[PDB]
Amino acid sequence: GNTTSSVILTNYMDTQYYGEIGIGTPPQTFKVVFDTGSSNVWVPSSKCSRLYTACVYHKLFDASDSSSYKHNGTELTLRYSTGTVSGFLSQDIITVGGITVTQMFGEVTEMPALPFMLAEFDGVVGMGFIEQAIGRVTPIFDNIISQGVLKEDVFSFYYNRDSLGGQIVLGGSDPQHYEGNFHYINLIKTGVWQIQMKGVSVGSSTLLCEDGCLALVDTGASYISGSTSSIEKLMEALGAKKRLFDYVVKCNEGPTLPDISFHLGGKEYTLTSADYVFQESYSSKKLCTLAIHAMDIPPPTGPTWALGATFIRKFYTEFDRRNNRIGFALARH
Ligand SMILES: O=C(C1=C(c2ccc(CCCOc3cc(F)ccc3Br)cc2)CCNC1)N(Cc1ccccc1Cl)C1CC1
Ligand SMILES: *[C@H]1O[C@H](CO)[C@@H](O)[C@H](O)[C@H]1NC(C)=O
Repeated sequence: GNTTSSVILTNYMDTQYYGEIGIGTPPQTFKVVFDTGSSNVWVPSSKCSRLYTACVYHKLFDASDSSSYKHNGTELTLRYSTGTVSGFLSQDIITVGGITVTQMFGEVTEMPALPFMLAEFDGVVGMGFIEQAIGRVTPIFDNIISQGVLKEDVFSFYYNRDSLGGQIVLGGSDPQHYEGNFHYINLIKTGVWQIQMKGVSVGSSTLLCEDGCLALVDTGASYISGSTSSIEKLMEALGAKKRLFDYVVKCNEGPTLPDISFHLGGKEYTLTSADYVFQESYSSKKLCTLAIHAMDIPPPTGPTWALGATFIRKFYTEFDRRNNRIGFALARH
């Protein structure tokens, strides 16, 4: 085939990037994060009690309004950090840009109020592999590959600062949003969008990951994350102060913070202070949050760093299923 499909994304506060899909006949539309760090499609169910704040303010999929729905009903569960997300399996037609695919997805009937009530999007489209799919449910991109319509079996992400919030392209990349050529790194193994990282540097010197470490390239994560211990070290080197849920610096010190570099494949990928400090002020009397957090990701996938939107904003990213690799290029804004 010779198809590419693009979907325009909205940038909410540099932490959530989401675009529209349609499910059912007629289509019920949902704003969703396209997430390389998971493998299932989830939308809230019309069966979610209105006594869940995580459902009350989002769009709900109603199977009773869709002529193309096919019942399944298998329970599926995710033991998330703040509580259980559970729902049940359903099948319907899903449109993503130009593409229409028959897809099995989860209808959520309960999920914790935090963090999900603070999502400006309604659902999640996992762009990961079947190896990590709850219930081994065939992921959406697997089903699109099977249609044999895509120009290439890749998909690409542009995240803007904050005007276009971002863009996902299915079947290729959009050269309007990057400069030069991609540089590629092979997946450690098929099944996870995760690559080797060869070190993390502050200024000119390698501080961390000296012996090597893992990097999950996670389009659904807001931040760059590392293990509690790695991040403690990094923040020490930055002179950043720990809070209960983030790290901060005195706002005036923000622009003088050193570059942080991630050695991936044959290249160093450098973020300057402007790429990782939320410069909400320049005052010595105010504290500024960093777009780098600690997260201890458990096995099998962790422990690992995760390169989320903080990283992807700077580096346009292509996820290549044909060749089991990830490519980066400098984004154009
Ligand atoms: O944290 C994540 C990430 C992952 C994830 C977390 C939870 C799930 C369970 C399904 C959650 O389903 C929903 C979540 C909503 F916010 C609103 C409606 C629904 Br339905 C699936 C994936 C997997 C790994 N990659 C990031 N979020 C939540 C999130 C991310 C970024 C900002 C806010 C929030 Cl709540 C998913 C990707 C969007
Ligand atoms: C939902 O139901 C079955 C359980 O019997 C499950 O194996 C499968 O993934 C779903 N059905 C189809 C048709 O794929």
